[PDB]
Amino acid sequence: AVTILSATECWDLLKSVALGRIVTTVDNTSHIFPINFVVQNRTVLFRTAEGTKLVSAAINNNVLFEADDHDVEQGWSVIVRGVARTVRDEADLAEAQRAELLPKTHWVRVLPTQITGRRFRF
Amino acid sequence: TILSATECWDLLKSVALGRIVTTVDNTSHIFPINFVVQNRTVLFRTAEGTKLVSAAINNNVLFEADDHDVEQGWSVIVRGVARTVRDEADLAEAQRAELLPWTATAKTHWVRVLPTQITGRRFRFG
Ligand SMILES: Cc1cc2nc3c(=O)[nH]c(=O)nc-3n(C[C@H](O)[C@H](O)[C@H](O)COP(=O)(O)OP(=O)(O)OC[C@H]3O[C@@H](n4cnc5c(N)ncnc54)[C@H](O)[C@@H]3O)c2cc1C
Ligand SMILES: Cc1cc2nc3c(=O)[nH]c(=O)nc-3n(C[C@H](O)[C@H](O)[C@H](O)COP(=O)(O)OP(=O)(O)OC[C@H]3O[C@@H](n4cnc5c(N)ncnc54)[C@H](O)[C@@H]3O)c2cc1C
Ligand SMILES: [Cl-]
Repeated sequence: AVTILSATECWDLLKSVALGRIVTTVDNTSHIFPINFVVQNRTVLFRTAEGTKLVSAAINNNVLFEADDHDVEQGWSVIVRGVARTVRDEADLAEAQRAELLPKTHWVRVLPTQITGRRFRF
Repeated sequence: TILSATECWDLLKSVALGRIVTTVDNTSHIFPINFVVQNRTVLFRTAEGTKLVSAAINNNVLFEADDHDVEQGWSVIVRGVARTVRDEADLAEAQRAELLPWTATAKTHWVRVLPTQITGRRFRFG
């Protein structure tokens, strides 16, 4: 049947889950970084630890974001292609502070150039 | 906290959903897959005519799976090669696997991620 998901459904499915992965890529070598994230107005907000390779690999680079969930009947997944941008604006920073993330430190947003979703049938 | 190999391979057995990550010329793709662990290998089934087939099989792939509660979480990353199951012993082991069933296609295409490296981390959020 139909398994392609729409944008409004993709962004809300991402909010049902607290854990996703950043995927960075250089030439033919890629890295994956599990992150705790929240969705804010079609952006993927997460917080990054200083001096870690996630900061260097992602910030101001093209990245992949992925999150998924499943039950015994069906599963879904959402992929965001975009760019990781440091939260550096006053209004950007105030919005990031309203985020109910899991319990100095830098905020980062994945700004989407495309978002896609699939549902998988078991 | 860095995790040993024996913790990673067991932690992988605690969850049924992981992701294959394939890479070609500065552009990655990611494929969520239902999987089980069999003798330090990552077993999964592939749907025919799918892009996962062309992208992962016989190429170097990343495999990742994770989990978390309110306090802490973990993740495991496997670097290896995806190879199809082409052997009566391998085939017999793959058919005992506790994998989620899907659809009326009795078409089977067993693939294993043969690990070249496995690593794991524990994370706290503090
Ligand atoms: C459940 C969970 C949630 C996390 N949430 C966040 C978050 O919200 N924000 C954040 O900034 N970071 C988070 N992390 C950490 C992040 O995913 C990476 O572990 C980290 O960015 C790696 O930085 P590093 O400099 O220590 O890597 P390095 O030490 O330079 O990495 C060396 C090698 O270790 C391996 N490795 C590194 N990290 C992992 C990993 N997580 N799992 C498996 N192998 C790994 C890779 O093979 C890598 O090549 C989380 C990790 C986990 C497990
Ligand atoms: C929960 C879950 C479990 C799955 N388990 C398995 C499994 O065990 N075995 C298996 O063979 N397949 C599994 N799949 C499907 C697997 O991800 C497909 O191989 C993948 O969708 C690519 O198939 P395709 O050739 O039709 O994609 P294409 O048509 O080649 O993809 C075109 C574009 O669609 C987008 N896209 C593709 N797949 C996804 C996705 N999953 N989420 C978001 N965007 C996507 C990408 O942007 C991609 O560039 C699962 C999917 C989900 C959601
Ligand atoms: Cl400015």
